[PDB]
Order: sequence, then structure tokens, then C-alpha cells
Amino acid sequence: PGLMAQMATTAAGVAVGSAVGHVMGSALTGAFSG
Amino acid sequence: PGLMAQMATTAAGVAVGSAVGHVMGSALTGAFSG
Amino acid sequence: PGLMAQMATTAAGVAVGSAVGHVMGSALTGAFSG
Amino acid sequence: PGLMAQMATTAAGVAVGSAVGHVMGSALTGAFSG
Amino acid sequence: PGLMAQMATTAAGVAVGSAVGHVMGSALTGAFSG
Amino acid sequence: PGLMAQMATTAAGVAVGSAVGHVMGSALTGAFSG
Repeated sequence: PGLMAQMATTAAGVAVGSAVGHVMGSALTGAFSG
Repeated sequence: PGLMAQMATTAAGVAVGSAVGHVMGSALTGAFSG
Repeated sequence: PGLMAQMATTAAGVAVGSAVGHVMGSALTGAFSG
Repeated sequence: PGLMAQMATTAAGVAVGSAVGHVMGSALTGAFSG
Repeated sequence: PGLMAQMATTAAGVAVGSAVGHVMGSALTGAFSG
Repeated sequence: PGLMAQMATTAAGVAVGSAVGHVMGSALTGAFSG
């Protein structure tokens, strides 16, 4: 395989190119648990 | 295979190119659990 | 295969190019569970 | 005023949660010209 | 004013949570010209 | 004013949480010209 990817992404309180007065973010990730 | 991808994406409180007074975000991810 | 993708996407409280007074978002994802 | 926003947004070739073979996009913006 | 925002946003060839074979994007912005 | 923002944002060939085979992007910005 040219590219194999198993990705677990978590995003909270993300501002991209924005005019935001206040940002709050809480993120939790549990991945690849045996 | 040229590209194999197993992706689990979680987004909360995301502002993109926006004028937001206040942003709140809470995100949780559980992936690839055995 | 040129591109194989198994994607689980969750979005909550997303503002794109918007004028929003207040944004609330809660997202949870469970994927690829054995 | 609580929130005053003058926004000029341009989007071309945008794929959101989609399975697209090929995407082409050309965008131009002229804003707030004196 | 609590929040004053003059925003000029340009997006081309944007893929969000998508399985895309190929993405092409060309974006140009002219803003706040005197 | 609590927050004054004059923003000129340009995005091309942006992939967010996506499985993309190939991404091409060309972006140009001209802002705040006298």
C-alpha cells in the first residue's frame, strides 16, 4: 500500500480565520486501546 | 491500494471565517478499541 | 484500489462564514470498535 | 452594538462530508475598496 | 461595540471530512484597498 | 470597542479531516493597500 493511515482526531474550540470574542475548548481522545 | 485511510474525526465549537461573540466546544473520541 | 477510505466524522456547533452571537457544541464519536 | 460584522465570503470547489472523485475551485474576492 | 469585524474570506479547493481523489484550488483576495 | 478586526483571509487547497489523494493550492492576497 502506498499510504496506510489510521487517524483519530479530536478538535474543540478551534477558530480559523475568525474574529472571536472568547473561545473555550475541551477535548479528550482514547485511541488504539488494547 | 494507493491510499487506505481509516479516520475518526470529532470537531466541536469550530469557527471558520466567522465573527463569533463566544465559542464553546466539548469533544470526545474513542477509536480503534480492541 | 486508488483510494480506500473509511471515515467517521462528527461535527457539532460549527460556524462557517457566519455571524453568530453564541455557539455551543458537543460531539462524541465511537468508531472501529472491535 | 453587541456584534457588528461586515463579511464578504467566497467559496469555490468545497466538499463537506462528501465522496468526490475530483474537485476544482477558483475563487476571487474584492471587498472594502475605497 | 462588543465586537466589530470586517472580514473578507476566500476559500478554494477545500475538503472537510471528505474522501477526495484530487483537489485543485486557486484563490485571490483584494481587500481594504485605499 | 471590545474587539475591532479587519481580516482578509485566503485559503486554497485546504484539506481538513479528509482522505485526499492529491491536493493542489494557489493563493494570493492583496490587502490594506494605500
